Amino acid sequence: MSVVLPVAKRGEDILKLIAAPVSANELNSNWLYQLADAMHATMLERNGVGIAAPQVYISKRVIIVASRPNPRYPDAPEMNAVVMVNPEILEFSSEMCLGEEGCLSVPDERGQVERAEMVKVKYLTLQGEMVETVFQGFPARIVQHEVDHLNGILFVERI
Amino acid sequence: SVVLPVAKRGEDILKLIAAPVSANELNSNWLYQLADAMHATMLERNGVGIAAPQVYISKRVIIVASRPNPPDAPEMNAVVMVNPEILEFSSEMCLGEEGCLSVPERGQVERAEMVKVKYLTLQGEMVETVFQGFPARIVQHEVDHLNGILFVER
Amino acid sequence: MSVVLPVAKRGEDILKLIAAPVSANELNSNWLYQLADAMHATMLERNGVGIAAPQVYISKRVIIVASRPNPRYPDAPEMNAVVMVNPEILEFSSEMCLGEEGCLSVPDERGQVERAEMVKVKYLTLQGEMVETVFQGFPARIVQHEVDHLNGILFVERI
Amino acid sequence: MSVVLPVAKRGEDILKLIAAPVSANELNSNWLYQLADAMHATMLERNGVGIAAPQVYISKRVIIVASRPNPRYPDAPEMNAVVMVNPEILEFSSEMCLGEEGCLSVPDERGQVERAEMVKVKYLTLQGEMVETVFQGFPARIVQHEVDHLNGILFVERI
Ligand SMILES: [Zn+2]
Ligand SMILES: [Zn+2]
Ligand SMILES: [Zn+2]
Repeated sequence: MSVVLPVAKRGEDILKLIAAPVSANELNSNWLYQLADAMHATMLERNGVGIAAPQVYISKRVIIVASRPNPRYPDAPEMNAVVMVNPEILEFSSEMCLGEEGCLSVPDERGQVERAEMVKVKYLTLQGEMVETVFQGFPARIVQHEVDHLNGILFVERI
Repeated sequence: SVVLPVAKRGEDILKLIAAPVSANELNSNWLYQLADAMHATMLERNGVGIAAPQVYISKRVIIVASRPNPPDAPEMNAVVMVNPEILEFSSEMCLGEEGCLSVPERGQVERAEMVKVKYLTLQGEMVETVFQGFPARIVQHEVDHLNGILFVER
Repeated sequence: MSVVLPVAKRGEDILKLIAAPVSANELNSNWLYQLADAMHATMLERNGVGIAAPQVYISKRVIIVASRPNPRYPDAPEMNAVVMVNPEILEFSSEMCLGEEGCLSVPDERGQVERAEMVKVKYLTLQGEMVETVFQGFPARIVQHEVDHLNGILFVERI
Repeated sequence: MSVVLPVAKRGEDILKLIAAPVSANELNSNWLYQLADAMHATMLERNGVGIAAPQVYISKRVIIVASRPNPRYPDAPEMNAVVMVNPEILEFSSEMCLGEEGCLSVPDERGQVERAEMVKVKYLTLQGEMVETVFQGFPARIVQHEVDHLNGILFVERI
């Protein structure tokens, strides 16, 4: 009972959908905790700094932001990993930043992507509490990347 | 137990080829939980079957659960199938009314009266089982869900 | 433009008082705006996530709540800073969270405090408009910590 | 711009504190001019001849000495109000005098109080220049009164 989930690859239509919002019934359910645990375990196995439910064939509005320094991003901040339910980006900075991005859904193809340096973001926790919070720099970039998956968008469509 | 949201005709999730449940997923609490939620979702909605894509999960899991409902269908023990594969359809055909939780509009469908299906239990054991009649129509209905086919298209 | 004020320390008896309410005539006064400006610059210059008037020798019910990742609090969530005049917590949740805390007034001693996970607060803006806001998590800890300062309580008294 | 600060009253603990010295950062700051201006407006609203920051819930070493003839003090000299930052009394005359005193912080209790008739005093101006001046008589009495306030002493304790 510890699971790493298959990841969908660019080409497969599931990555182009608009994921459905998580419902009230799902909040604070073993179902949702287990979904989240699996996504989490999937992200770690691979070395990812975020992941989105659509990438593991779950067409639902859940993401994880989980920046940490590794060989790929030695400047990456430490943060406690944050599972966002039904996240909305409330505001983008007009101030831009150029970032190095890869995705598990776009294998052997990375690149440079322009992102807002700051985002203000509303989400629900896994227990179901309304939360609003602002991200800066690389975690902001991670939030824009995984929200993009939720609206059917891969990072290569922003280059 | 959780009652999950259900996708309606029009929604593109329902038109996909669902991905196979992989080996590491077999006998995982991820999977038991996925199935548990599909089951509660089905019972609460008076469905006689359900498929993972109906609840936003593009994985090859179906439940087949014929019983008299508000319909008058024969009662079976519900059976959960992982990566079901129909190895034989009969040429003999039955025609019946079909509804669908994703098509809230009824219609008449030509279905094989007999199917023989191979599947994995939640644990991961291969089972081959033959169905006749209305349970056989449920099997064919839900496998259509896994291949992006809604019952109106027949 | 702005000013970094001296800050009182554990043992100094100003920290032990009940701060006086800001009166009606002080509302929307340049006095008050200037007090708030000085308090805010003081907090930022010292990597504070909150501040209370009594810390800067002003025995008045004014606090700033400004959660932010910084060297004193590396994993703290970021909010827009909010200045509260006569804050009043009308509702503490029964749900308690436990976190590490520090005050600019209690140097080299951090510690573990039990705080309500949710608080609902009614306060007056600097202009004098009444507002009600619910806070969760670490921002709800800063709110409870700063109001504690306004009633003569340091966080060390709450282990 | 016009503000009258509330005044603390005998029995409230702000008035028992030793006020903290005003810091180098505060000198020649709009913070400090505004503080001084609100103390000045508060003294005048009541016809007072001096005032001390602690009376307006500000535990800081600022006083105003502002003698002017009155129904209460006819024959009290004319002087430009003088704002004193971090004042210290360097010398008291042994030459005692007995004056009538009252205090906004001590309502319906006035009385007769023994003061040194001459005081030599150093202070900083609001721009932060070191000054050293001598007061005789009633202005000398006002300085001793407001300095007492800085060291947590009300005139009735001198009886
Ligand atoms: Zn991605
Ligand atoms: Zn159906
Ligand atoms: Zn006095």
